[PDB]
Formats: sequence, C-alpha cells, structure tokens
Amino acid sequence: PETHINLKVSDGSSEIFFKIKKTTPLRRLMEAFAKRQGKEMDSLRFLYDGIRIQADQTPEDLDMEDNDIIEAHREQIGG
Amino acid sequence: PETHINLKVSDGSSEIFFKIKKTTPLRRLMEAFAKRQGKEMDSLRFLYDGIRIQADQTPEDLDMEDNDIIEAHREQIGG
Amino acid sequence: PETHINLKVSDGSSEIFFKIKKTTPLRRLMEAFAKRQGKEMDSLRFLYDGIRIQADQTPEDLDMEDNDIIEAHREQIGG
Amino acid sequence: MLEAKFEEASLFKRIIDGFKDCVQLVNFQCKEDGIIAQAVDDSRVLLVSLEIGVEAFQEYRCDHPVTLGMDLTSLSKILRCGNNTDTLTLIADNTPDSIILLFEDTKKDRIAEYSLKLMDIDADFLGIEELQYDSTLSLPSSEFSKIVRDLSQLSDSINIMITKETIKFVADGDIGSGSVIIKPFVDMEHPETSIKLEMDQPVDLTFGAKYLLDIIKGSSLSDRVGIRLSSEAPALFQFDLKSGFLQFFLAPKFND
Amino acid sequence: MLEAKFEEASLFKRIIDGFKDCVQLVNFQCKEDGIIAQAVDDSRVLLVSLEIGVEAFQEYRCDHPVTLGMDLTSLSKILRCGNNTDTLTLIADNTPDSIILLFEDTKKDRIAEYSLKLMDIDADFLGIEELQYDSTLSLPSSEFSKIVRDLSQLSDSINIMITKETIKFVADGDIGSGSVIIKPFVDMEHPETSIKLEMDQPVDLTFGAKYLLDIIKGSSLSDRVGIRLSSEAPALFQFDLKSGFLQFFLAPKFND
Amino acid sequence: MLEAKFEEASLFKRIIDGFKDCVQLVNFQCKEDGIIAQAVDDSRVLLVSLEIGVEAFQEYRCDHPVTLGMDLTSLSKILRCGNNTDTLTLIADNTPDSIILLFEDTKKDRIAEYSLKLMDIDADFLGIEELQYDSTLSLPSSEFSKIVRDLSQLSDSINIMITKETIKFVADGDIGSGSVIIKPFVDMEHPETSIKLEMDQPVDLTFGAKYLLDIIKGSSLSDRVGIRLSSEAPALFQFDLKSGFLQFFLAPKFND
Repeated sequence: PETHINLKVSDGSSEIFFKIKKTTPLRRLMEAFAKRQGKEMDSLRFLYDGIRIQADQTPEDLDMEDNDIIEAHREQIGG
Repeated sequence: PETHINLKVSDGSSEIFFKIKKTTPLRRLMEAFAKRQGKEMDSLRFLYDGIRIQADQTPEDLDMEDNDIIEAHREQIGG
Repeated sequence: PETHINLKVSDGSSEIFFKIKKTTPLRRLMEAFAKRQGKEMDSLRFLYDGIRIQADQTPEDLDMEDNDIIEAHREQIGG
Repeated sequence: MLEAKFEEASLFKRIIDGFKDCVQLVNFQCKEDGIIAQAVDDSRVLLVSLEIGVEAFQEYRCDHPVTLGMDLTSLSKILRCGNNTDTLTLIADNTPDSIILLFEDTKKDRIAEYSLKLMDIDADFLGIEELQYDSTLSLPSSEFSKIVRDLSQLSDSINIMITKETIKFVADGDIGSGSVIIKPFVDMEHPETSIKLEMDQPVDLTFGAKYLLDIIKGSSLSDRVGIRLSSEAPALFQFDLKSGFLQFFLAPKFND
Repeated sequence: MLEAKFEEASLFKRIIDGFKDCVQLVNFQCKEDGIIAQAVDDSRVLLVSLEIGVEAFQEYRCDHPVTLGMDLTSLSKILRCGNNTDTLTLIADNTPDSIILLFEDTKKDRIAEYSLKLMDIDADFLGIEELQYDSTLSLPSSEFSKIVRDLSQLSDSINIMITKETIKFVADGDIGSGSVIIKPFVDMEHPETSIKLEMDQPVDLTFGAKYLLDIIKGSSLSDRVGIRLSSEAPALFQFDLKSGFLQFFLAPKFND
Repeated sequence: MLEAKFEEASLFKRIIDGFKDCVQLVNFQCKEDGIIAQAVDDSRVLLVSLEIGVEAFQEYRCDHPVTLGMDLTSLSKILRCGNNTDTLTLIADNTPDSIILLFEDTKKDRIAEYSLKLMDIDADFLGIEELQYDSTLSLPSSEFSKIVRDLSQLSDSINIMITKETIKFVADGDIGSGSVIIKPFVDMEHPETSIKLEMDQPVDLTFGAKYLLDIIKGSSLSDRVGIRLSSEAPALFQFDLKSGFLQFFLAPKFND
C-alpha cells in the first residue's frame, strides 16, 4: 500500500524532484523550490494539471500520482 | 391555523352568508336557509361546485374554501 | 394434493402404464420395462419429452404430469 | 343482445395487439359460449384463430349469435382509451351497426362510452381441421420471439428442423447464416422456462420470416408458445389464454 | 438592463415547451414587475398569454422595459443545454440584439453562456378582455389531457357540454363516436384529483381537436387546469404557475 | 487459427457501437498479441484506431495473423443476437471467407452460431505517428458528450481553445453562439469527475461538429476521455478499455 509519492516541480528551465508522504502538506516542498530560485513563495502561483494549489494541501487531496508535476508560475490573478 | 369558514347559500334571487367551523355538519346551515325560504329541507337539493351534498358533511369533508358557495335547488333526481 | 402419477413407457410397438409416487426415483420403473423387453437397462436410453433421464430422478425433478410418456430407445451417444 | 364485461380491461387490447399486424378486418362471432374470430391474411398463407371462452368475463351475455365486423386499426384506437383500473364492457343489440365499448371506473366518476360502426366483411371458406402433427414443442414465448427477431436479420426464411433431442433454427442469407440450437430441458426450480419436445416424426420446414415476425407478437398473451409442425399441413403456433387461445396457422414454404 | 435568475433552471424550458407547438415567434416583454408574452397563431383562433411574475425568480432586475423577440424553436434548442442542478440567468441590455442565457453550476466549474440573436416580430392588435363566463370548471390536467388525446382519434372536433352536475366531452367521426362523461366530486384524502364546476348558464361548444392537442401540453406546468367557457367569447384554458400562468384562449367553432 | 472468447459478451458490441457511425468497412487484424483495426472515413479527415489486447479475453488464440474484413452494419446486426449472460467466441481458420460468432449460455441449452461472410477491403496507406502535442486534457466522457451535443445545435463548427487554467468550447452560428468554459479541478471524494490539463503550448483549433458527434459515441466504452491537441497535427480523442483503446484522430479545420 504505497505511502510515498515522487513529484516534480518545474518553472521551465529548472526542475526539482521530491519524495514525500501522500498525507503531507505541499508547503515545505513549495518553500524548498522557492528557496533555490531565490523567490518569495508568495511571489509564485503553483499549478497541478491546470489546478491552482495552496501550501495547505496534500497529494491525496489533489489525488496525485507517482511522477506528477507541479508547475510554478510568476504572480498574477490572470495569469 | 384558521378554524372557521365563511360560506354563502344561494337559490338565485336570495342569498345568506354564514360562518361556521370547518368540522361542523352543514345540517343547521341548510335548515336555516330552508326556513327563511319557507321550504322543506327535503324539498331542496344542495350543490357545492356541482357536487350534491348531504346535511351529514362538513366543510373539510368537501374541502371547502373561505367564500365558497352552496347552491340550493328544487327537487329532482334529474335535475 | 395428488401424491401419485400415472406414466406410460413406450418403445414403439409395446407400452406399459405405471403408477408411482411423485417423489420416487424412476429406477424400478425403468428396470421393470427393461425386464419385459428382455434388455439391459444400460442397453436403453430413456427420454422424457426430448430430455434424457437417469434412474436417479423423480417425476417432480422432471416436473411430470399425470399421463406423461417416457420413451425408451436403443443405445447411442447420438442417437 | 351481447353484453360482455371483461375480467381485466387490458386483456382485450392485449388480444387485439396480438394479431392486428396479421389481418386488419375480422368478424368476431359472439355465441352463448364465448367469442370466436377467424381470418386469413391477403396472401392466404396465414390463418388467425381466436377463442375467448366465457370464463374470461366477469359477466357474459349473448342471447342470439351476432357477428361484429371490425377494422382492427379503428378498434385498436378505441382500446387506447382505457385506464388500467377501468372496466370494459362490450354491448351490442341483435343485428347491430355498432358495437359499444364502455369503460368505467369504480367510483363511476369517468364514464367513457365508444360506439364503433361495424363493417361488412366477407369471411368465407375457412377450412380448419388439424391432422395429427409430426412434432410438438413448447418453450418460452420470449425465447422464441428472440430467436425469430435475431434470425430474421439474416434472411427472409427461417428453417425449423427437429430431431430426436434437438430443435434447430436456421436462417441463411446474403451476409451469412445463423443457427440456433436448443435442447429440451426442465429446471424444477423455475419450471416456466422449460423446453419440451414430442417428436413422432422428425421434421424440416421453412417459413417466411415476415410472418413469424407477426406471429411472435402473441407473446404479450402468454409465457409459453406451443408449436405443432407437420410435413404435410400448416404449422400451428398457439398462445393460451385463461379460457381460450390465439392460434396462428402458417403454410410452410415449398422446398423450391 | 434585464437580469433574471430562475429559482429552478428547468422551469423556463417547461414554460416554453408548454406553448412552442402553438406559436413559434413571440415577443417577451420584460417590465419591472415580471415577464409577459402574447401571441396569436396563424389562423387567429388561438391566443397564448404568459405571465411570469417576479416571485418565480431567485433574483430579478428590469430597469426599463425591453422586448425580446424569440423564435421558440431556437430558444428550445438552447434550453436543452441545461443540467437540472444548474442555474439559469437571462441577461440583456437596453435595446439589445441579443438575449444571453447563462447556465451555472454551484462550483462554477462549468459555465455555459448562450447568446441568441433577437428577432423583429410584429405583435399588433392583441385584444384581451374576458367577459364573465357561463361556466368554470377545474380538473386534473392529466385527466383532461387523456380525454383530449383519446377523443381526438375519432374526430377533428371535440364538443364540451355542461349541465347542472355534468361535464360531457363528445367526438363524433367516420369510424364512430365517443363520449366521456365526468361528474364533479371531491375526495378529501387526495384533494388534488377533484373535479369542481360552477355553472351559471349551461354551455355547449365545439373546438378543433388539433388546437386542444396543443393546449394540453400545458400539463407539464401544473396539476390542474381551469376551463372557462362562454357561449359568446373564446374559451379559456388556464394553467397556473407559482407567480403566474399560462393561458390559452380558443375560439369555438361555429355551429355550422 | 483464430479463437477469441470474450471476458464479457457485451463488450464487443459496445466497441463496435463505438465507431460504426464513423466508418462502415474495416479490417480487423488478429495477431498473437491481440486485435487491432484502423480505418479512415471517406473524407479522410478522421482515422479510427482500435486495440484490443489479449487481456480483454477469457481465452485467446491466434496462430498466424488473419485479416477479417467486416461490414460493421452486418456485424452490428449479428451482435444484437446476444443475451447479456452469454459467452461470445470469435472463430476463424487461416485464410477464411467467414468469421464465426458463437454465443453460448452456461447450461449450453441455447447455442447460437453466426457465420458472417468476410469482405475484401482496401486498407492502404495508414500513416500514424503522433508528434508530441501542445496540450493534453482529460474529463468525464459524458460531460464532453453533453458539451458537443449542446454546441452542435448552434453551428457545424466547434472551436476548442486552451489557456493556462481554462478550456473553452465555442460554437458560433446563424441563431447565435455559445461558449462552455470549464476549469480543471479535483474532487477527492468522487475523483472520476475530475478535469486535468497539461498545457505546454496554448492551442486554438476548430473541428467539424458532425465528426465530434460521432467521436462522442466512444462514451459507452469508458468514463473518461483524453484529448490531445496540437496546432500542427490531427487531434487525438482517446477512450481507454481494460487492455486497449479506441482512438479517433481528427484533422482540425483550416482557419479559413
């Protein structure tokens, strides 16, 4: 009954793979990515398969899959 | 939860309004009308909205409404 | 609530009527017929209304009727 | 004077739907012991025979025999006018031009009375004696209906062929062919699904699928169908009612 | 500016289905107290009158009166585009060429927005005052629908005839005739099935069954139908909504 | 020798119904690892591609590859001949003129055997390599079916347009226009209703609604549909089976 999931976070020309438990909020994972880009985590909108996600939620909330991708984008309400 | 109902009894050129409880047999109400006409209550057929009614029944039996009309007609099995 | 059934057993030019209980295996009834023909009961295939029957079964298994017929035929898997 | 009140109003409609696609003008003969009706289709290969005995009625009365000629298209229309909880009574006087169909609710709040003009219909020369048959089967009518509907897609002709323990249905056409083989069996749990076969002589006959497609409409009248086949007479497809039957007699096609 | 959000999205479709088979081009007039619509059919024997009052809406807004000319065939199509749990809002600005129909789910995941081109429709000379009537009945609309569907098979004409305690429906045609007689009654257990009759004058009128066949389509809008008949004006068939009505006014045929 | 016994008899019918309205004559190629089929419609804007892998069968056998040319109209007919609790086996020898379709009940009481004549069908020049796509979405197939049925009433053309978090469907025609906007979301309670979108490049393509109307018939095969769009190749609409898929590749219309 697999407990961990491998996810990728990408912003175009840079990516980072992470392993985390299905039940763990994406917070740390987002902050980690934001750190290595030298950016405010509020500076970034995070998409999963077109869905806008917030640090409060877990892979199982979003019903994520092994090798799923989170895309990180700049700020806009557009956008 | 309204308990009383106002009804009219008519025979063409004369009418009488009455107030009674929904649960009261139309007997007295019919006799009263028949009295002021000087007629036998057996001399008269009593219709409510095309339905032939008998002194035994109550406004709620016939599911009557405030301001409903009872029409009084002469005797026939026709008629 | 009728308990017995009358059945016929035929092989073409000879027949035997039998009465038996609805709940009695057709064994004895088949052996009896086979005896009077001077034949092995294994020498004979027994049909009821096109259905192949075995000595193990009862009129009620086959849901038989008063005056139903069992036909006795020679041996073949055809046939 | 005819007065016939149906046990169940929907029964008559079920009966007429049973054969309105075979023949459209039929004489119903009412007698003191029930109603019978017979008609041959235009090509004269199919005879429909109806018997509704007295026990199908809640109440029955026929003083003198009367003949009611009806267009089954018209009749069918009037029969749609019936609530399922309603009562249907047929009324006609002696030498009528009209049959009255009278639908009634228990309360008698809604009285529907239809009066249908009768027709002059020639019903002559209807010969009917069933020689003994080579074979008799019975099976569920829905099964038979399905077999016919299925095979009729391949061919205008369905062959029925009967042997010691086998009933085979065969249609062969342009796109290909199909055979349905069935075996007599009994299942003592649910006995109404059984297949039973009495074969004195083996038989092999072909029938026009267009006619079979009409005959199977008898399925609304009963669970089972009896099929009687002989190599030298019309085949019998019979649907039983409580107190009567609907029979269809069908000429086999010639073996070219 | 028109903004009308329906209490129940399916209601508008039900309304339009109610009369799209009578008239096909209608002007909907939106005012500060609701929506009304009136149209006469081509032969000018039938007037449809619609009133949807403000209380049919979850939310209603009409700053200045607007006229929305619609082909009910087109409108009907767009109305099929609606999930039952969806919200329907009508939106139009002042002097529009378009009505917007906006379907929305609670989550706002699926937003369907239709924009229908309006039409120039002549709606002139629509006289409407209902003289007092000789008789008023009401009954279940399904009952009435059934009576009309049944009788319309016998004739192009249905006669309604009212007497002291009797409503009689009569169709007489080629194949024969039919009469449905009904009696006013109340059943205090299930009161919605009652038949009630106020007869001041007895009446006897004939109507074209083809029109009645359209009028009965109002049955999807309400349980009961009110029928108002007079010997000297068009008959009224009325279906009530919560906050409004669908009326059909029908010219009687002439007594030849 | 081909022998393929279906896990569920109704599956094959479901598959054929999935695409019989796109193409009518198709070659089914049977190989040792399953069945594939490809066909282009007459206007050559639509390619249907079928793969039924070995795991769809209770029992599978193909000694040497065989080609079964079938009229899907005929095949469809034979497939109606199947009870839901029945077993379906495809049987063909090497270099056949016929495919046998063999329907069987557990009891083996009713054996239906159909034999369909094969056809010579030209299936040449079928190029198939899917460049990477600009965008991939998936959604419930019934939702997509509804969107297409709805919009197809307004226009012969449906535009699909994809942006960062938005899928927009647009039909614009004589009577007016309609847009359905949908948003990717997940609902972790009932996850099968989710909408997921991978957009590398934004895309904007128009398709003939008549073809979409056929493609959506794939909905009987699966809950979800995958749509792959690129600005420079045919679009992919994919329905998955357990062990295979039904693909439809559709040429976008030209931007006039």
